[PDB]
Amino acid sequence: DHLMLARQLPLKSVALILAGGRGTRLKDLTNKRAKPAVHFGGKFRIIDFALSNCINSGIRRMGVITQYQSHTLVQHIQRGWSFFNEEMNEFVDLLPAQQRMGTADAVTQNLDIIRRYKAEYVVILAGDHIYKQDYSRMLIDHVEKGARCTVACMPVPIEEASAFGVMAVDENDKIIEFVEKPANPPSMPNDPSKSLASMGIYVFDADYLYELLEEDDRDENSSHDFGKDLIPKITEAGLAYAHPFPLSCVQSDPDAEPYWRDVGTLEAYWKANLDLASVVPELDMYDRNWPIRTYNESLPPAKFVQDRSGSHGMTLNSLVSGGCVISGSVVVQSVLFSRVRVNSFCNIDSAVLLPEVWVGRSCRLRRCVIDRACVIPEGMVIGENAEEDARRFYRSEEGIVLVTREMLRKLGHKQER
Amino acid sequence: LMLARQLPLKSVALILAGGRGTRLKDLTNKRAKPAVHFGGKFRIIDFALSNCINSGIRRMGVITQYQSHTLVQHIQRGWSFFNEEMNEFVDLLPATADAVTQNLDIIRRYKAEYVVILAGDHIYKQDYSRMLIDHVEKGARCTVACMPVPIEEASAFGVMAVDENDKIIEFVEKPANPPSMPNDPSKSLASMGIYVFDADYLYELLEEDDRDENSSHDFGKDLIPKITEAGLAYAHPFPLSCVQSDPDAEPYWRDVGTLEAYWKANLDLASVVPELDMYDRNWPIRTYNESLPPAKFVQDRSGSHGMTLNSLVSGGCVISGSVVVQSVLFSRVRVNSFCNIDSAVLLPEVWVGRSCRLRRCVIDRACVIPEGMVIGENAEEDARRFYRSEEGIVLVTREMLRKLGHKQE
Amino acid sequence: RQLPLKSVALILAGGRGTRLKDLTNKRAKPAVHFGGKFRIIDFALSNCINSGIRRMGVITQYQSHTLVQHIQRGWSFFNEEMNEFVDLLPAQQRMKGENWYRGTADAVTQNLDIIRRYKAEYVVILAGDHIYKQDYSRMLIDHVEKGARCTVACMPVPIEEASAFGVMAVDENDKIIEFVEKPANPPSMPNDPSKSLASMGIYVFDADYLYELLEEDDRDENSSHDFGKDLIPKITEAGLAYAHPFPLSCVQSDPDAEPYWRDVGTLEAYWKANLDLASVVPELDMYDRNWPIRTYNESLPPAKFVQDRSGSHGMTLNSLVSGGCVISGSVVVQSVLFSRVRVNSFCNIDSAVLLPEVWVGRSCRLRRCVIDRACVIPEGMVIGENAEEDARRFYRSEEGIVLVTREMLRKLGHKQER
Amino acid sequence: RQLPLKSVALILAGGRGTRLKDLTNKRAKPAVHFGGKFRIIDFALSNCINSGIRRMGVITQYQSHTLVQHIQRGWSFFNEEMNEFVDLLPAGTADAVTQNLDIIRRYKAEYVVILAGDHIYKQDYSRMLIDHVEKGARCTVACMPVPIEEASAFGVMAVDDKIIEFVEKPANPPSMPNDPSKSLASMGIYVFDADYLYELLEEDDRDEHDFGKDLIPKITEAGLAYAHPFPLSCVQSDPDAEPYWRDVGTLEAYWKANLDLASVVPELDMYDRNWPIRTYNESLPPAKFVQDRSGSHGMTLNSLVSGGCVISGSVVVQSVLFSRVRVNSFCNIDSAVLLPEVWVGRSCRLRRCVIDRACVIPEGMVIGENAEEDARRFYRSEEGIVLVTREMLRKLGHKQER
Ligand SMILES: O=P(O)(O)OC[C@H]1O[C@](O)(COP(=O)(O)O)[C@@H](O)[C@@H]1O
Repeated sequence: DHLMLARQLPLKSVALILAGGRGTRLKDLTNKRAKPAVHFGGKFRIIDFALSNCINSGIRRMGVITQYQSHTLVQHIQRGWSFFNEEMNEFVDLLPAQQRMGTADAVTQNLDIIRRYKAEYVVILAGDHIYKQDYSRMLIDHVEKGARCTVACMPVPIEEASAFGVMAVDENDKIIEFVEKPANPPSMPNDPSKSLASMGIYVFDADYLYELLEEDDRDENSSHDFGKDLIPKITEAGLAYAHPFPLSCVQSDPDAEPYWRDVGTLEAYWKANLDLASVVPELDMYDRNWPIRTYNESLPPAKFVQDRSGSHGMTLNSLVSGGCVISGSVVVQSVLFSRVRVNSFCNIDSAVLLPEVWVGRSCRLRRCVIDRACVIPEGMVIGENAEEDARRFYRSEEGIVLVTREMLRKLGHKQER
Repeated sequence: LMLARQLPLKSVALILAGGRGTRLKDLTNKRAKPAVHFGGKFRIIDFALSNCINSGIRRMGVITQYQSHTLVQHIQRGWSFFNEEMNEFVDLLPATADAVTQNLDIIRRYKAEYVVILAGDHIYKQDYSRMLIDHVEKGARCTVACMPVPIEEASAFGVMAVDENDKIIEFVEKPANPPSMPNDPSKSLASMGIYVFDADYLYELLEEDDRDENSSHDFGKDLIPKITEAGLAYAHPFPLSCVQSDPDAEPYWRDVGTLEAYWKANLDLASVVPELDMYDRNWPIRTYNESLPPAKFVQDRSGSHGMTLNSLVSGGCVISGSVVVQSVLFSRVRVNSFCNIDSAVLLPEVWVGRSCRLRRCVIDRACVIPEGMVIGENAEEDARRFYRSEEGIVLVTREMLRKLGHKQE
Repeated sequence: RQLPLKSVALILAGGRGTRLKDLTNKRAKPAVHFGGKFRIIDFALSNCINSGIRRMGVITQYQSHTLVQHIQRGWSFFNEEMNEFVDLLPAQQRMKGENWYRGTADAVTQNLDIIRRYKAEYVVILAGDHIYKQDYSRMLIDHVEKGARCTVACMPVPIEEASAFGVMAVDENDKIIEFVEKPANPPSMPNDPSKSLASMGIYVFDADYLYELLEEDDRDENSSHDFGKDLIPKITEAGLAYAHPFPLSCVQSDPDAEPYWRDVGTLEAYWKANLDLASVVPELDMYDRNWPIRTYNESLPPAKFVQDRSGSHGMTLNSLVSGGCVISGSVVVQSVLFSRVRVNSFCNIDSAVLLPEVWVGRSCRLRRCVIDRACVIPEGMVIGENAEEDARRFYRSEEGIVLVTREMLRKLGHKQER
Repeated sequence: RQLPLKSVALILAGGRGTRLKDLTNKRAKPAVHFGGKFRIIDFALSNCINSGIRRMGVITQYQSHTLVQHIQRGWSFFNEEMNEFVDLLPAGTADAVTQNLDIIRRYKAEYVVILAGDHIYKQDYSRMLIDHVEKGARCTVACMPVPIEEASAFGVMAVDDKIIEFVEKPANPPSMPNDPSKSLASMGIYVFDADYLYELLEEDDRDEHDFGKDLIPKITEAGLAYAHPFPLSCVQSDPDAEPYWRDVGTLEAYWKANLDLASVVPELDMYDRNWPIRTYNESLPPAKFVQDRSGSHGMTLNSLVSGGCVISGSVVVQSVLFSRVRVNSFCNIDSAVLLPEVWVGRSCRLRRCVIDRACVIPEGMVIGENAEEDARRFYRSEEGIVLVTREMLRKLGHKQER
């Protein structure tokens, strides 16, 4: 009755989505947004993936914990994720938390409300990552292994493993050693090029988690963080187990590598968006069997019109969302979000244009990210002069330019934000 | 303006959505005409419904008799967002005047003071609240929206002649020899199939019509002449309530009766300055919004780019290079490499094989065009394989292609 | 989990309910009011939701306006992009003869093109005119484990009532050996002569197998195109049909109790099933938060109890009073009052079912009756005390249960204008 | 009609409701239960819907979870593509609006309607909008005569229908010139020209912050403020009656307003289909009345019994029972307000009291008969109204879990 254990498991589970992430490494992109509220994929926000994974996994009871610049995130939840009939034991609960002087503390603050859920299993999720996963499969593995805490894990390049918690496991996926964000990451025994990293995705026995949080709240030596404090304590007790991500990762092509993006840097964010514009994207957004939902506005179809000279337009490996109006121009390796306006004689290459961007005539944009509702003045060139770009806007080490409404205003260009 | 707001609140809109739309040929064989796709992501009935919402009339009765499911499903998915305790609803009333008479018990329980009769198979923007005001101020029992139409096309409408101040003196339904307006012999004053009724008066009229005698049970053929003869019918000029961004332009209203007119009306939205404004936030048209992916443009098999000239590309589409000119592509349309698409309307889920050329045509839903097919260049070959109109517009359907040998599985 | 996800529920909601007399004159039986605030179809639909089956096709035929409107109001909250929906599937009355009506299977066959596009692996066939709680996910598991092509939910019923159902006989392996539809002399169970093993009209099908079966049945000129009369015997003869004991999946708080299932076939049974909820210990538990029954919820005011005209109290004994009701004193005993029921002063209401919006005039006495929706009872009327007078004015069942409708009251000269 | 379409309603729902004592412990005042199945904020929200204003911004600041949850479950049915929404805007009263000025500007509204979310009343805001435009005012303030002995709690004004003088919460309230027994009071309901309000808030933010204490006097001095008599827009079935408006400030007033709905002719009409009040509607079972342990019937006199309730015989008089309230056998309940999920043990007597949500009253407890004993165990107001809370009962040794 693995199908019975399957169904009965999400029904006794509650998902807690940590959506307080500041996303500091994203620079001005998160100055007035929480990282889970960051735009992605032309019409989505990052938090939509964790929420959609819960729905598709059979977990219809969700608690979204927020802490940093929460308005746009709350509004998004209100407009796209408030379709539930709570009498049927399904809901998306907004659980605000206050900054106190870690991730476990935000859950501890809302512990009274979470206890009233009367859940047997608690699924802890990071709401600022992009991935597809069937949490019901992880729940089964958690129960079959008899674990008190199950941590989703995945091999990552060792040069990037210092940003994660790194672990070493048993013959029966039991965690033996755990270190949080090591400067010198231990490598996997079968492969020195990779480290076994924690994905920030946990399954907990509910009663055990409550006791653990109560003890952690009373501990004066703790930073009240899941990775830095709780997971090592559970590992030392021998009650923590690991869950290989390929067991539950949802992907159309089974021969491909498991998709998971933390979207930590501006370059990684720019890279992840343009992946969807490529011929064969690593992330499949056309899968009807694991759909990602979001707030769907009644935008008009993407409109392509002749330029002022009556000439046509060209498009190469690009995404154009609804409500856009493009006058001829050249759009290459770019992702245009909703209601983006591109005027005549423009050249847009390897660019990410967030919703409501207005691009003036005769502009050239290369290897850049244009923030929401930016009004680009006629003739502006971006991505061709490294020194001039760094003066006017933010320019990353890799050469990716970020443009913001405040930046354009300081330059004297009028803008309606 | 106080009269304005309190007027739609005491009003109920009845939308006749049983239209067969036979003049659209195979396009309406498996759909009712109000369920016909339009504008890349809409159905025709969305305009009448949106006009009601934007006019303050939130109580609607949609009468459906023909090709019900796809229309009913559309209402379910996109027009079932109401809280009926707040006196707002869209009521599915399975069953022109007879269709209203059949549901007279349910309609009476609405307890409406005014009844707005609408045709659900026309494309237009109108503020019904303005027509309601004109109906009350004129003291009329029945008010008929009217508009001048070319006299050579007036035989398809109910033609009227008005008194000094917009009364109804003479009315004839679909005359073979249409009377010309006295102020202009070039155009006849035509009825738009849009009526405002005093509710109690309409109920009595329908009761009488049911009991006698040899009537066609039709609004235009039977009811309107009877009201005109009684002297209780008045006319409402459409420009008084027509909603349009440019006030200097002509009033927009399309009955979408023939394949050519349907093909023409869709491509208007792809032009630089469309006659129909679908970007007006002050009079929005709502519909069922799926979570389609952004329109995707990819290089063709040869790594070459694609070209687009005055075209609409809906969500979920994937276009590999190719040339798209003066065309409207509906949802989930797949266009493969080396294609040339010109002045074409491609309904949802159309799959266009490689190296195809489509010109001046309408491709029906989910058609699988085989590799290399050419349409719109050989008149005799087009007429053999598919339907070809007198004006040269080609309609392609999955059954036509199946009889042609290439399967659509 | 993966089992309900690959399933689609088809709810047959075209039931005439002729044995309910005027109660189904202007509505289909699945649209019949029940429990003070519900309609009968709400149970099958809620069972689907609670079982994890969020893809539903409601097949409607007879008097469907109020049923469709109910679906529109209370069961149109789905995000279809997430593979969840309640689909309205109208079906037309077709006849295989001069007086030969096509049956339940034909209604599904008519919508076979739409149902195929669901791309379901399993099809759950449900009757939308019965009142019960069942976890279909458990039945799906039993269907797969038994390797069956068709699984039929079954339950022992009193043999004197078994002529209304299909009656079966099974293996120790649980395969159906014999099946007879609506026998006038129902075969008794081997372990018990007082009971017959009855079919509950609830089936689980392998989707591809069902499609083939319906295609063949559509081309068969000797078939009445009915699940019970035609398909089930054919599957039984082929040896591909198995039985599912209802207690395996029946949802009930008290495990020591008997499985609850009511077909609500007659006026007396309908009256009886409603009053059960008013008793001290109802057989049907409507207070279970773990298997809730949802319906169209209107923002009714709380039930209002006011003094009568003489300023006296009101008295209530084992009764249900729904929202929007206003009761002026009076005595209400063993009764169920639906939404917006108005009971005026000096009334005595005993063992009565009052459907929504009923207006009871002053000094009325109602006993052992069912009052249809929006009836306006005139001042001083007495019902349920004079058998012959009751039968003259209204409908009176063999057991003495009276049914009152607005049309009956109008023929008597009592205005119903509201 | 075109006036509400260019309008956006901002509902101030941060009220702490201090004068309600433990009733607002762990609750915002707009989230306080009322009418058996409603919360106080439902009236302002329903008024907006029925007035044609379908764009609403709810500003919340104090103990906001239960209020936010209520908005999520009962007021999240909007299709925002059609320019209709209820937005949660976490944040003096003017500062809360100023903090969210960026989001509010993006609404692109022409008129802003400012509402207090902790009052109970029925009003057609569209009529006030018309009066605002016809008078050519920049700010319109809804006003109503109140008894002068209670006028110190309101902003008091005088008018020529243009503002003249204003004073926020005066200890010595000026009486109306035509009648010394009353004072013309502000109802905390304003209509603003949107662009003008934004400029005013910008200036106020830079001035080294309550609508009544700061902004309204400044607008009055400028001569740009006008008054709107409440009877012009108040919605009421009986036109001969007095305009209904309750601030529900004290425990006694809260207890009084609830019991009004239980009377034979309530001052507040909740049966008007033309101006309905919506709320979160759970699929509760019908109110259940069963025989008591002795097989005896139950008695009810002028009382409201909400869904999910189960009453075992007992006598319920002049009381309002909220959802899922259990009353066991042999109980006597008189002039009492029982909030949701209250469990009343057998043989209890409750009189002139308010029982907070989910209280578990132990068998035999008597409340409302001994003043000194009531004041020792619970809170007792000056008028003799008793408030019972789960914490109070647990301090006395009576277990509440459940
Ligand atoms: O009786 P029905 O078929 O349910 O319909 C309601 C009928 O009763 C009426 O109230 C008429 O009743 P009376 O004229 O006898 O008072 C109308 O609403 C309508 O004709």
